[PDB]
Amino acid sequence: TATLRPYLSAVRATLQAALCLENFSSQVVERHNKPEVEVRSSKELLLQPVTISRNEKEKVLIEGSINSVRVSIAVKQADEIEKILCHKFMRFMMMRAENFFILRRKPVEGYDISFLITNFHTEQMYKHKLVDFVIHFMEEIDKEISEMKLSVNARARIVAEEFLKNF
Amino acid sequence: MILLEVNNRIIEETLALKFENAAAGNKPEAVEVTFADFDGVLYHISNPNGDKTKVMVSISLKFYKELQAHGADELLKRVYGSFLVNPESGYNVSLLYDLENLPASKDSIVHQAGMLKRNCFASVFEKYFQFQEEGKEGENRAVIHYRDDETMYVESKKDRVTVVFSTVFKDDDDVVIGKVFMQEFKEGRRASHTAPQVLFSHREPPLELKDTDAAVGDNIGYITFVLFPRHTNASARDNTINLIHTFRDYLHYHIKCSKAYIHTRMRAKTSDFLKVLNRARP
Amino acid sequence: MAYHSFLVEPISCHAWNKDRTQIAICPNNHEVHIYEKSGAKWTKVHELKEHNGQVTGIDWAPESNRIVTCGTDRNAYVWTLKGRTWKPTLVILRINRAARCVRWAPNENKFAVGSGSRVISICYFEQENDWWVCKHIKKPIRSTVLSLDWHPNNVLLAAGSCDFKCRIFSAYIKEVEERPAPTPWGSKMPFGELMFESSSSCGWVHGVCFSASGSRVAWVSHDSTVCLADADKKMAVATLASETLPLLALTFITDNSLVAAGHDCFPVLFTYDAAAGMLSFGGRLDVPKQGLDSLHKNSVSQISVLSGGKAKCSQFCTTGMDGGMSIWDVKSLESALKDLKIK
Amino acid sequence: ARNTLSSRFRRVDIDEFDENKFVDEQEEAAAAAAEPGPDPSEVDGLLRQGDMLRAFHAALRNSPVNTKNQAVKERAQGVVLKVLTNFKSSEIEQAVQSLDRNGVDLLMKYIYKGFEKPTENSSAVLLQWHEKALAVGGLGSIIRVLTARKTV
Amino acid sequence: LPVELARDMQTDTQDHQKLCYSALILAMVFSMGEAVPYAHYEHLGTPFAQFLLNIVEDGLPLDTTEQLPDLCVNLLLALNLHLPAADQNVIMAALSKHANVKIFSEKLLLLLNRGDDPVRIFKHEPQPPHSVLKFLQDVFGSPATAAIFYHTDMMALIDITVRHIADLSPGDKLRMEYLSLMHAIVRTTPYLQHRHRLPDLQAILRRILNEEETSPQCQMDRMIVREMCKEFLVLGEAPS
Repeated sequence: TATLRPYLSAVRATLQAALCLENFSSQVVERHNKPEVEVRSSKELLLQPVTISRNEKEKVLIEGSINSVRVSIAVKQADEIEKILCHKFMRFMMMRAENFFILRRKPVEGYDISFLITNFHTEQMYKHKLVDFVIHFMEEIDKEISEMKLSVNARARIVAEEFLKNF
Repeated sequence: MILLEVNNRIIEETLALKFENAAAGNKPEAVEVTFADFDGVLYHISNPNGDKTKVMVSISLKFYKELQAHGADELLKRVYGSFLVNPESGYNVSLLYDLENLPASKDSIVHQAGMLKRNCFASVFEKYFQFQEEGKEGENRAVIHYRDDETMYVESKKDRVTVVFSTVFKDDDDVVIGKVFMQEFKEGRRASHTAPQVLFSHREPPLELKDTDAAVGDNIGYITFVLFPRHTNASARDNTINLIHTFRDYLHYHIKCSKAYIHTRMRAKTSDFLKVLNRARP
Repeated sequence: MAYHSFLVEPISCHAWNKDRTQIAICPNNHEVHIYEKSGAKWTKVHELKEHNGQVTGIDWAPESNRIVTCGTDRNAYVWTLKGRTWKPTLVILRINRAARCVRWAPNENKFAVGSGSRVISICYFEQENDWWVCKHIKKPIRSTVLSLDWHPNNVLLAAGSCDFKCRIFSAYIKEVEERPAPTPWGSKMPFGELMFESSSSCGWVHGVCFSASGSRVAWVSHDSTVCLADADKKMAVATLASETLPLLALTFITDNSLVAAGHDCFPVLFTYDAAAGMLSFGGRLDVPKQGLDSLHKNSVSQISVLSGGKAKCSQFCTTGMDGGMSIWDVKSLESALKDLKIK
Repeated sequence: ARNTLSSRFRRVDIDEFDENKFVDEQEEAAAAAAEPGPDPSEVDGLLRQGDMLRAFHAALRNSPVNTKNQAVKERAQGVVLKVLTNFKSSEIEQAVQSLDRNGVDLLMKYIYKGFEKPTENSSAVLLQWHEKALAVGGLGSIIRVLTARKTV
Repeated sequence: LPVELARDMQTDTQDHQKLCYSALILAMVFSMGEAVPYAHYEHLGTPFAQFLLNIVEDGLPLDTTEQLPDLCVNLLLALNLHLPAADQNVIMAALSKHANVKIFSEKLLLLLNRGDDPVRIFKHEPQPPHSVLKFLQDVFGSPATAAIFYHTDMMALIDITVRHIADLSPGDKLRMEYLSLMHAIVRTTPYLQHRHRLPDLQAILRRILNEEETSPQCQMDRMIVREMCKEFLVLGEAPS
């Protein structure tokens, strides 16, 4: 309940700060190359978590590292019919996580979706476009739910007419 | 398929196979089939005593004591007539169709065999629909337990017939969508002006039934149907009953099928986002 | 201000020969591809294929013409050009984890490898068995080592680690060199002696370079804090916290000025005044190009000095994750930026 | 297929009892006595008279970074976060521009801590603060929040 | 021209292409909001709107691709641009006369959820107002036209309007439109009986009053909020 322009302006700046990444071979297993933010074996390689928030419900969590970033997001869910449609939408977005290369197949606890960005994505993909996908997501998700709430309500009328019309 | 069919496929499919084989002169083939329908129904088609010329369509409704009352034992007889015989064991009703003594024009007895569940429910409506036409008020309501955790209360008055469903939504994702579907049945008289009035009390029952040992809960739902005499008259009571005994299943059919509409639409929006990411792929 | 895109994927490491006629990149794989400068073109002449893993550090000894590699496979290989092909020569590092950096010594009698095994391996030659045996320096260190640079005495060694520190060690090997001369860093320089340990404990040390005099050392960190220690001034440290993304590699172009580059995708300059005792931002070097506004379209991981040495450099090279290698001409930047000054 | 031998040895985790685990350092001198932090009466008496810009510097002068205790840190956060929330939106650029570099970085640390647990309108303000401190300090200010091993 | 197209469309409904282009050109020329002669309202008045609503709701048989409803919507939005004083509006008399509109209302919200002006095809200055909000401000300028929305749709309209008031930044031109739209809903609907999203609304208006911006536009927003809270006090109370 603040405004949308500064929120995405803060998140966009923190992301550029946290996508300063490089390759890093492991120091606990012989020749592994993992994202240290997920395994969390080496505390020194884990930067601080930082949070951003318009309000209590909406917020973002950037857990950075030397070779990984984790961007958990919480979306606003005013009513129950919006909690449902957001829960399904992420499931159908996680199911195609091999195509969203920066995506986690499950979300962080307390959040609705979570991204994961390794040092191989910045080398291959355009670092500044990945940010624009996270930001484009955060401002379109509210529109793509109400468009479904309106689509459920429109369906419920036809299902009523097609029953009462026959009387 | 928006509207549910009232006549079972397996009966119309099975009998017409026998009836078309015998009337073609071919020999009869045996049969032993158990199956089901909505509302806890259980059918059984069989050759009684091994006689492959006779087929016996039985059915095992629970709550049939509630239907033997209201005079359903007479309603079913006025339709099938000779075909109705003593009940098979464990089953409440039993027809019998003789393959060597078939009449021509078999599509009528077949189509009436599929409607056996309908012809059983059709008594409690025809009784109360007549009370309004006769002006009889003060009679007792009809409590029918069409499922173990649900109930159907009927009642008649001077100008209307009131039909109630004490349905139940297992999941909490269903009771949320259910409020949406029922909140539009209430406004259904905006398009269809002749249509019946509908109401919806989420947890608690209405005032007509609070005395009647009704159930309350965060998942139950009480759904009313006000039927005026342009529905309950002789020319429309058949098509009215053909819809009212399928409402509980019509509602849940479209809650489960609305999820598929949602799923169908999120697989697309997910592919719209995925075009934005591939901008990052060189 | 050239830019030759060798490929689209990163270039983990690079090294030049003496003549600056050939270059040895690692195109994000297990191979070392040696390219030669044919006129205004680049042609590949050799490919070294012995590693079971990705390469992280390369150095080319100018006189002996002996290339040394280090990779994630816990290996190193010393290459000698026999006829027309390069042949390796085995190394015994004795590390349980992967390697991250390597630098030849000035006198080309040893090299030092920094690894994720929380050690540094000082390697020298053994003709008794044709091996290169190694000795370890792992007394204070507690995590991976990212960068190294040799003092001009061919003994002292600086090392930037992920322990947030830039220690300095004495890599004295009795079998191959006599005891060194003293230095303002200290006289007691046996094998494995911590001379100077920085004070800051925030950010990972990505790059380290010694000064041509040997009395000044600077180090870059992920905290966007360049630093510089002066031994003449009792090992006092001067920081300059930046207001942009971090840097990943530095080098002394002169005894006073430096050049750094990293995640900001361009080089910059840093000036030191021992009179005042601080560093100052010498401005961005490359002009904003007429989204990114430079030649390197991704980060930069390694910077090197082609012409003029660290005493006074005329050309330096940048090598980045964008599969590119950009040569710079120092005086051309002095001219193209009349405001720019190199102290 | 399936195995039919005792495979319980693979369940116990021996890596917990390890000697090579990282150990970060702390200020020994602060464990005995902690930094007192910005005293409330100092800042508050400057807030009664409305001198916000001086109560501002009084809160950033003292900061218990070297303290291992969390309550004095929490008390310190509530003090400065109480101060930033009472500012006038036009006065913030006047205040941020006064600070030196090392105060802008400490400010942005406290800002990213206010986003953790917000009140009704604690965050619409901090986003305005975030805009100004970024205009002065740039992305390098945020990086000294991520790399900071010692919380505010 | 607009009188012959509006006369050929009501008469020659067989030709599908001519009916679809006629409805496009009519939206082009009415896009700018300029007024018109009074004589145009013999064929562009209320009977022409009922013709367009019957198409939006019921459609035509010859419309196989179903382009025409989304063109007869964009046209109604454009006729209502130059039309002031919703009580004197010819279109609103069409809605209040129609038996039941649902498809026209469903489509107005799918345009408001995104804030897209389908009438604004051309990049010509002076840019006229927002055709959708101009419409809904005029719908809720009278209680006869407000009851067209089903219950489930009004609650979706309040969820959207509230979301835009907050997500919009100060100094924007549209924020006062959503505010004037919201002020119109409270008057002409029983919003104070169900109070959907009232707490989230109360917190947003207190914010807008406590905003220290000084642009003229931002003072027009605060000027509306005070009138809104003054008229209906319960929008000024603290969220509880």
